[PDB]
Amino acid sequence: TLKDITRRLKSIKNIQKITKSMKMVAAAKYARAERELKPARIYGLGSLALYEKADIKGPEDKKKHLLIGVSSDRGLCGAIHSSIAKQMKSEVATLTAAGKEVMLVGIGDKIRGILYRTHSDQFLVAFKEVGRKPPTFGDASVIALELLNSGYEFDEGSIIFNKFRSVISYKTEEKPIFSLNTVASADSMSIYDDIDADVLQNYQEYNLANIIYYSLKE
Amino acid sequence: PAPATTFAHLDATTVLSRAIAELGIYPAVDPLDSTSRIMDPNIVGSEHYDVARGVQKILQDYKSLQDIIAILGMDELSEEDKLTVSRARKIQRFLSQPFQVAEVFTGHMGKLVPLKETIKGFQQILAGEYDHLPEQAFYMVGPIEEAVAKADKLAEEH
Amino acid sequence: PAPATTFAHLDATTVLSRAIAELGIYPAVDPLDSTSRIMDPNIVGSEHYDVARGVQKILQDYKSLQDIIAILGMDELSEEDKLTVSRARKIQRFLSQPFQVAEVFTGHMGKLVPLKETIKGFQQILAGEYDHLPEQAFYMVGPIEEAVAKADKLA
Amino acid sequence: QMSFTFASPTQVFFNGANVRQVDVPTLTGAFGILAAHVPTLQVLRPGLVVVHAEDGTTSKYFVSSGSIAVNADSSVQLLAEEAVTLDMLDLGAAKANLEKAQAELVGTADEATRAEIQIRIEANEALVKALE
Amino acid sequence: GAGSIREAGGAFGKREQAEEERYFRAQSREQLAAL
Amino acid sequence: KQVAGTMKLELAQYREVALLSRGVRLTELLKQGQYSPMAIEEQVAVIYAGVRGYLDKLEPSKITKFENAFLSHVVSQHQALLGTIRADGKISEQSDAKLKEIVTNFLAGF
Amino acid sequence: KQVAGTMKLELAQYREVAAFAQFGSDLDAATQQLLSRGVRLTELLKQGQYSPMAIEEQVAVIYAGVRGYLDKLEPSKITKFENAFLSHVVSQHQALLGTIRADGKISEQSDAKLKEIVTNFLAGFE
Amino acid sequence: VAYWRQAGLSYIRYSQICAKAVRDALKTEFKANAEKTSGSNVKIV
Repeated sequence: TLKDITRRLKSIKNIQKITKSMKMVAAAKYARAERELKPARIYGLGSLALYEKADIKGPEDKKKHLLIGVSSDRGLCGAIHSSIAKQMKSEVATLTAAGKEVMLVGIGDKIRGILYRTHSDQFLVAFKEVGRKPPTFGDASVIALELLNSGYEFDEGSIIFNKFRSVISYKTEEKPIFSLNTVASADSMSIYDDIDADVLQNYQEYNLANIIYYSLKE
Repeated sequence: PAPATTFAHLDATTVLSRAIAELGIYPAVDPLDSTSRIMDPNIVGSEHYDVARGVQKILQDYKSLQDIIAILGMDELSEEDKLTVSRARKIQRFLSQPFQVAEVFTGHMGKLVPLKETIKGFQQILAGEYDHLPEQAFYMVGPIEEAVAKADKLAEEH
Repeated sequence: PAPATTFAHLDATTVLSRAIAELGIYPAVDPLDSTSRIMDPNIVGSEHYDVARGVQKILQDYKSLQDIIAILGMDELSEEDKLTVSRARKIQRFLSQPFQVAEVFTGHMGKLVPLKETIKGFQQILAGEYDHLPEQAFYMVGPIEEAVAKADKLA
Repeated sequence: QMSFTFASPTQVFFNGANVRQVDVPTLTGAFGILAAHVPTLQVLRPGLVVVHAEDGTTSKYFVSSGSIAVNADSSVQLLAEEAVTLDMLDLGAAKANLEKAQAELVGTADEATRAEIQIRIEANEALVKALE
Repeated sequence: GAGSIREAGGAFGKREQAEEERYFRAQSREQLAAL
Repeated sequence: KQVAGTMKLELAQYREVALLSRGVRLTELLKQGQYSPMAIEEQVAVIYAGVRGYLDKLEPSKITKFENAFLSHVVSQHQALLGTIRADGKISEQSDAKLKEIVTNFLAGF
Repeated sequence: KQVAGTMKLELAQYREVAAFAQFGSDLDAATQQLLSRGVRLTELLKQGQYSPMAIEEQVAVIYAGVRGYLDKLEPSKITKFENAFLSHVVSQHQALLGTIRADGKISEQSDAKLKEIVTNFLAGFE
Repeated sequence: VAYWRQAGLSYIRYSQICAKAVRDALKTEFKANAEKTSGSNVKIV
């Protein structure tokens, strides 16, 4: 039918125009994010140089585990939020199988919506308004606060994000988050100096906002 | 050829649409396809003409925004545009009206809205005077006072 | 006019499709266009009837999703939509079959599948008993055991 | 021998640079770092940060908070939350805000809120003292 | 072709209608309870 | 007329958002086997059991099952209520409460 | 010709980038400027029924448009401005309109006088 | 153990206040661009 074909042609031409405009916007936002990544990659990894040099290994015997999953509030990303959700579900199962009581955090509404149904009891805090504006250290400093003012002393932790490799390639990576008792009781932290359980509390807290900010920029 | 030839013999065409009747809006008058030769500011007054043109313009803008809504979804619209879509849906419902002859089709009572009441109600919807009321408050009502009363009842129920 | 007039004279119609043939599915029978008048539970049994109806329903669901799949890609579907697409593509490939008269231009031996084997295999693909096998393991096989064997050989 | 790394959430002042000395305002009192310095890790308070390049020239910044970590391989990582060069600040706003916070301190009565006042007080005092 | 996507019907027009109705039934709920 | 006005409104509102579960239950209530035409009182009773809430907990795949079972139940024991609804044309509050108890006791038993 | 070559080029660029409206706030400043100038010139072309304009007033209005003197004004006022400004140029500036009508062109004296009239009315506009 | 720790604060908070006051003492030539690059927009749910 000529009218059916005309209607469908019109609809699909409009779809094409809208997707072209959205691509142009996303390519504008991708720049000024690959530029803001270079300093945030030097500053972010510079936070984790200690736990690599001192070689903190984390406690393989503790029970309370925290799992932060970083995504955004917007959709149409493709396989971004699906990957993050796949890694959180896999790690929740592996940890609960060992009896470790897991709590979940979702930085972004997409990761919360994908996980709230099947994992609602395992959930501590979620966040919103990510993605519309580029993430800043004001965002990380907030997320860190409402993680410390939560009454949930996690014996260990993990953060899940999409490590950016190239315009085509990204990989879902994961970085640890050590509690105070892990860093203090480590044998290799004896070589460090003027260290008490107070300077390790301030340092751990500031490195909780340094790995949340690093994730948000990746 | 028959309707296309008839079009040039009329002074005020009213075009009913199936896409509108399937929304549940009656009468199914297509607002962006109906025409009248007395839709002239020097004839119906500048207020009537301005209200009519504003209604038609916001409905055309709603049409233009529905594509973006299909692609992006609703949550990624500008706030001016969410306001446009809200007022457009409200105007769509308010153009509906229960008829005295359709009392069997709807169970509703017939309403005969005066002209000034129509102009005033649509001006008030376009101005934002009813952004707080739901859209189902304007479905099958007469004057705008009935929309307010229906919203109050719909709230008092739940 | 000629096929449209012939349609009313037949008790069972098998409608082949060029779109289905170009996908490599042979015979190219269109599952959403072929009908029969003995497809009635009182004639074929409620099990056969329900399996056939479920196959047609899931194929129709996939056909409905085709547009969103084609433009926005596979990533924008729900998990239930992805599951029904996976099962529907497996069922599509399983509807294909090597013919004994078609060996001479494909070399593959022709399979003749009994009715109970067909009902059982499609019932199992519908129930979700092969959601782990690759969809190319159902292509050009006979019964479902050959599908499992092909999936093994692929790995 | 020392590989310095001075950064901010948005700026990298140094990266693996080979400097000779670095002065930092730790919460447990200042100290200057040279090569082979004993491994330590600390968190900063508002104050200057002076960097001595091998050529005997001295750069001065001003960090607001952050963390320092001298390591066993003589590699320093100084990560400040807000790092500004000295010339980007003015003395008037420093002294002005110091008075307002001092005013709010005598006025306040709640413990927690008073600490936040004091924190902002010492924030300014180190501003005026570091400026001139 | 301003309403071409929802005038053609089909998946992209039936999903648009569903999204609109979802959003505005949410808003009508959060508008009635505030009355 | 009474039960079908409600069913029509609910099915319209379900075709708008495709409550979702209620519209589902109703759409599966519309389905019907071939050469099995129902009486008007049984039709009314089933539309009632679907529209007054008495199906909103069952599984969709069981609805149909429930339906025929339910029908058998009524047509085995409640010929008085069905004759009442048929001869009256409408459903009085007496018949309303009677079949309320009927459907409640059944949905408990089922 | 003077004003219309510019108007045509600008409206063409606007038509090229006009699909990017509904997202304009998330592109370059050049794209947002294209969109702004395009909508200003679009509203500049609306006209009432049975009210044809003389060529001199059309030229003055398109001059105010394509020279940038409507970028600071927001779109919902353009039409209104276009009316008031017109009255102004009709009342107190018959000399410039008559000189443009007699010359057929905008000479440098005409150009400068148009410039001053436009900027004065715009600065003194509500 | 500093005083604000006895008060119940955290180095995230101590760092926010400190980084804030250092942003206000900026001259106005730099105060705007530095408040933009370091503002917070996330919202707990």
